[PDB]
Amino acid sequence: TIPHLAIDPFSLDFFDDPYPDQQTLRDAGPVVYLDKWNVYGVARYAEVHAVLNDPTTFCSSRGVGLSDFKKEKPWRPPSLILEADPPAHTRPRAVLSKVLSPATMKTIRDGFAAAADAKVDELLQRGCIDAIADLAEAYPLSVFPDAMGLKQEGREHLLPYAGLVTNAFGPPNELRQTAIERSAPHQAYVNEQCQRPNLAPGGFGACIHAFTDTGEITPDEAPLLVRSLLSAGLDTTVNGIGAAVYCLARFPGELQRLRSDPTLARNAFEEAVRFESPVQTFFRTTTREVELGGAVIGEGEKVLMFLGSANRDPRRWSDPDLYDITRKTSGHVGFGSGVHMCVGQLVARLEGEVMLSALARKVAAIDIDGPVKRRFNNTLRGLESLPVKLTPA
Ligand code: HEM
Ligand SMILES: COc1ccc(C(=O)O)cc1
Repeated sequence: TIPHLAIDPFSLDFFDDPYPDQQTLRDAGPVVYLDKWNVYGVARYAEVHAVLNDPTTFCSSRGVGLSDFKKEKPWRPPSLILEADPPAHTRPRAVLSKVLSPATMKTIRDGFAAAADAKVDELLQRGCIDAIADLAEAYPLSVFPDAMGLKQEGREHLLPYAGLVTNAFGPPNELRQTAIERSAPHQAYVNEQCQRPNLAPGGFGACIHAFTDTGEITPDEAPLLVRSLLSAGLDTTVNGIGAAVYCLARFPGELQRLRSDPTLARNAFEEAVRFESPVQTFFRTTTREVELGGAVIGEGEKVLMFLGSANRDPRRWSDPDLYDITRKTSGHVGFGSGVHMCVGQLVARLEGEVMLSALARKVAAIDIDGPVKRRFNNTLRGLESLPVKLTPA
C-alpha cells in the first residue's frame, strides 16, 4: 500500500536541486517509505502539519534526527526542549519563551535595527560584496552573540558548532561523520560559555540562569538551555537572510515592491522562510501503531517530515514556486508547528525584518555578479556564496 522510493534526501544531488524530487515524494502518496534509510516520509503539507501537531504519537524524545535514542546513544546530552516531550518539555520551553518574548524584543530592536542600517551603509561603500559572508553571516554575528552576552573571544566556534548540530541530525553519511570528527574544540567552547559566570548581565544567557530560582528550571538545567540558543540562534537566521537577498536578486519585481513599501519587510522575510525553508527536515518517532493518511505505521518508526516540501505543496499554496512578498504566509511550517514551534522565531523575524528594511530604504538594485555556490548540510538549505552588486538608492 505504501510506495517505496530510492530517493536519498540527504544526498548532494538532492541538496543541489531538491524540488523535482520533492514533487515526486508528494505525488507518490501521502506517506512514502524511503528504502535508503528505512524511514517513513511525509512531504505534503497536510501530513507534515498533522505529524507536527501530534507530539504524543510522533514524539521528539527519541531524537528529531535519524538516530533513535532508544537504540543509539546521542552524540551529546539531549536538548531539554528540542529532544523532550510534554510534560518534561513544558517548563524549560516556558523559560525560553519568556527569555525570547515579545517584551524582550522591545529591549533589543533599536540596536538590532541600527546595526542593520550600519551594515548596509558599509556594504554600499564596497558596492560588490558576498551576500553570505558579508551580509547574511556578518549581520547576525554582529548582534546575536552580543545579545546572548557572550565574550568576544572564541566566537569563531559558533557557526561550526551549529553546522555540527544540524549535520548530526542526518544519517551517518560523510557530512555527519566528518562534522563529528572535527567537533571537539567547538563542543568544548560552547559547553563552557553555557556556565553562568561566562554570560554577561542582561543578555539571553544570564536571563536563562536568572529563571533558575522560579521553580521552572533548576540551576543544572540552565547550561543546557543556553546550549540550545548557542546551537540554534544563528545558522538558520544566516540562511534565512541569505535566502531573502537571493529572492530579491532573482525576483527584481519583488524588490521594487519592497522599496515602494518598506513595511512589507517583515512579510518579505517570512515569505523567504517559506520559499527557501532554512530547516528542510526534521524527524519524529512513533510511540504506537498509528494510521496516517491511510497508512499503518508501527511503533518505534522514524518519520521524516519535509518542511520545505510542505511549504511548496500546491495542495496548500497558490503558485508555491513564486516568491510573493504580499502572500498570506500564515500557516507555513518553516518554523515548525505546535508545541515545538521555533521558540526563537521572534529573534529571527526581528533580524530579518530590520535587514530587509535597511535594504528597502537604501538599495535600488541587487544584481548577482558572480558564481552562486550552495552550502550542503544534512538538515539545512542555504548558500555558501552569493556575489552581488548593490546599487544605492
Ligand atoms: C529563520 C530562522 C529559523 C528557522 C527557519 C528555525 C526553524 C525551527 C524549526 C522548524 C523548529 C521546530 C523543531 C521541531 O519541530 O522539532 C525550531 C525550533 C527551535 N528553534 Fe528555531 N529556527 C530559526 C531561528 C531560531 C533562533 C534565532 C533561535 C534562538 C534564538 C532558535 C531556537 C530554537 C529552539 C530552541 C527550538 C526548539 C523549540 C522547542 O523544541 O520547543 N531558532 N526552529
Ligand atoms: C535547528 O533547530 C534547532 C533547535 C533546537 C536546538 C537545541 O535545542 O539544541 C538545536 C537546533
